[PDB]
Amino acid sequence: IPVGARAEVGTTGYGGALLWQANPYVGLALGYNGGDISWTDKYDLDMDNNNVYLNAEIRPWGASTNPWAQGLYIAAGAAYLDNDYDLAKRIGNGDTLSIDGKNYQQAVPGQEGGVRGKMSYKNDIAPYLGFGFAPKISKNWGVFGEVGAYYTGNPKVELTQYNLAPVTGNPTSAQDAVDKEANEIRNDNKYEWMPVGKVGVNFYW
Repeated sequence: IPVGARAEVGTTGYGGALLWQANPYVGLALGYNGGDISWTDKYDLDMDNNNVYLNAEIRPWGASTNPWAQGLYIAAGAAYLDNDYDLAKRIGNGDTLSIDGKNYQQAVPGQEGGVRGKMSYKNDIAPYLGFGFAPKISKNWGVFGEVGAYYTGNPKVELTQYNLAPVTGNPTSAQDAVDKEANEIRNDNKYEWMPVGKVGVNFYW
């Protein structure tokens, strides 16, 4: 029987979790994170998230009566993961945009130009490692922040561009810039981990 529950928002979506406490040092969080968010600004940013996680939570000082200490935890578990991240930059007449640190402008002044990229993480099980801070404000309420990563392997990447030419003094074409940036994300092994952050509120019945 669970000891409470939390609401949370972050980079893998929003939702919440049920929470058990076997003892002051060891607890469990079974949660759902989802959503389909868009921020349209020039820039369009999308997230489609649908995931379920189960983590053990180790509070090394879980019995402390100093809340800063008892607040601290390590999180280890696994999750079913499905997350898409989209970014689209579009430029109109006279505008500029950048790829992989380099700048581009319209290739022909008629039509808009742009870049559209997608990254997808789909894993039936991906192990998780995280570090959180979750101090109790009282018995009933707390707030928390958590940071960590899933071991997913490199994600799928689409990276395309429309109607783009380098600005003068940039030797690299739009195509090479997107090919290089995509490949880094597919092959480079720092990208075998999906980093994550979230924050939220804990309630304890």
